[PDB]
Amino acid sequence: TSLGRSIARSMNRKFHRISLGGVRDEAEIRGHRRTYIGAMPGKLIHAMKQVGVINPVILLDEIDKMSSDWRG
Amino acid sequence: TSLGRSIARSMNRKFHRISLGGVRDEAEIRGHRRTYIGAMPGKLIHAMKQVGVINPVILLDEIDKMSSDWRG
Amino acid sequence: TSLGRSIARSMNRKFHRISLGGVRDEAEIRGHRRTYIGAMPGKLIHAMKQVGVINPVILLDEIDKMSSDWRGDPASAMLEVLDPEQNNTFTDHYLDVPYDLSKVFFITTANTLQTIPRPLLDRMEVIEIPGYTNMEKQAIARQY
Amino acid sequence: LGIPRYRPDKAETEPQVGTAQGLAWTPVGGTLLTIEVAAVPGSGKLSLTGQLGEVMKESAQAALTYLRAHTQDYGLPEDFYNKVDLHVHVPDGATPKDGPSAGITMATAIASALSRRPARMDIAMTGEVSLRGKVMPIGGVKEKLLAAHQAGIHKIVLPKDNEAQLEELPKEVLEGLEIKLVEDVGEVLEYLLLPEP
Amino acid sequence: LGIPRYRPDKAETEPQVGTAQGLAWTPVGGTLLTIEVAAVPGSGKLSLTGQLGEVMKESAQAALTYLRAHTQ
Repeated sequence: TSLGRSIARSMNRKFHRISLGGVRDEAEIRGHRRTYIGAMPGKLIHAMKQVGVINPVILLDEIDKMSSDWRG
Repeated sequence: TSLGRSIARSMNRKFHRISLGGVRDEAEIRGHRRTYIGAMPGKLIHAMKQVGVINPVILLDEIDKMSSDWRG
Repeated sequence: TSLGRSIARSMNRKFHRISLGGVRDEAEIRGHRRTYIGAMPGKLIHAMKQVGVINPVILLDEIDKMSSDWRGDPASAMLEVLDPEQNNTFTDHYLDVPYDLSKVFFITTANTLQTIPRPLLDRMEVIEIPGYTNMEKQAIARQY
Repeated sequence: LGIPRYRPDKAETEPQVGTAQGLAWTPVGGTLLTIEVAAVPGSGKLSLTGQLGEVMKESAQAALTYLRAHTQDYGLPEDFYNKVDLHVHVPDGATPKDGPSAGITMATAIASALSRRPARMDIAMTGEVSLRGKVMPIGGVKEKLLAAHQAGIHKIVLPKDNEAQLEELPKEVLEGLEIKLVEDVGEVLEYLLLPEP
Repeated sequence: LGIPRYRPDKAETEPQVGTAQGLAWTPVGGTLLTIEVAAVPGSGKLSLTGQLGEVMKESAQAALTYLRAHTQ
């Protein structure tokens, strides 16, 4: 990760991390059913709430272990 | 893939794709039971829902890469 | 298949075909027990759901080509199906009342006389259909 | 009245290789079932037909073993556990009389298939079964004897320990039925098939 | 009281040829368990009947093994 942190130093961007190994749906990184509170957006969108720039460096962790069990 | 795209240029209607890798449920092909919130049509029907006119050129990517598993 | 369609042309009822090839188990034909998520009826009951009536013109596809890796035969159940009275005794692996196939007309489609089931050698008259003559092939050619 | 619904005297047993009649049980008025056993050359597996019960298969193992101990009693073949799958046809299956009622009938019919020898008729029976060839007693024989009296069957055979149940009911139905007391399934074999082997 | 339903203080069984009786505890109070064991000419396989757990196979294997130490 510190490689990408060296990059984010070099490019005036606010580095973030969000893991991915251990989600099985398009409901967590995707939106939920917006008909009740609990419909929280993506981890990515959480970062876009955290980051103040529209151009961040988003590290993407562990995509080999992310699966899909529920439909979507 | 380019044969599909170039024929789509020739007949002048929109190309599309949907993979047939991985799908094992017939209800993944068909709809889901419209009996609570959370039922989805199949990605065949979603892929129909992308194209906005009723005469497209659907490509079925690698149709021999599904399997015969549960719920049909 | 067209001959069975012609029998349906005689009787003005619904027509159907379904494979007895591609069977290795009874619980494909009947359902499964309600013992996991997705307990659905097998080939027969949904095949009846294909038919709008209880009197169709049924063709059965590849009766001489089946499998069963377990106890008994599904061809026993085909003798059960063949009999309207044994449809009041027809076993169900998901449902619990033996569905009646009385008015369901019965003619099957096969290719062999050698591999036909011994539990179905009763109530079957094996009639060999010959091939086609060059004269016959030309006749069917220029006519149809 | 027109057409009868109900049958004459035993015209579907008709002493037979493949079939054998056996008295059966409902608490609303008893019945009697002709069980149909065919011995087909195969690989020695088992089948069941009639939406049945597994305990019937169990008693088939038992009576099957009883055949496996006594082939030379009847000249029976010395390998059918690898050569003959069996499509036993009992009617409607696992009895609400919990488990068996006429295991001896099934054993006679299965022995009839392995013999390819005819049964006898005008005989009905019912009883419980065991490995060592011991017929086990039944309770409440009245319904079976009622319907056999309604069947016009007059030779009806029973387990030996039920012989004290003769002393309780009206005898006027009883003496009009012929009794041959048995304790063993081989007894209803030699009193139920037409030939001795 | 009618006919006697049982043996009078059990005095005869025409002694055991191939079987044996078993004290257990059913939780409605225990009972005899007359066991039946059947021996055909066969092929070294094993048959257990009478709704038995695997523990009965283990015991049977053990008992058979003890006999295998005790043949001659």
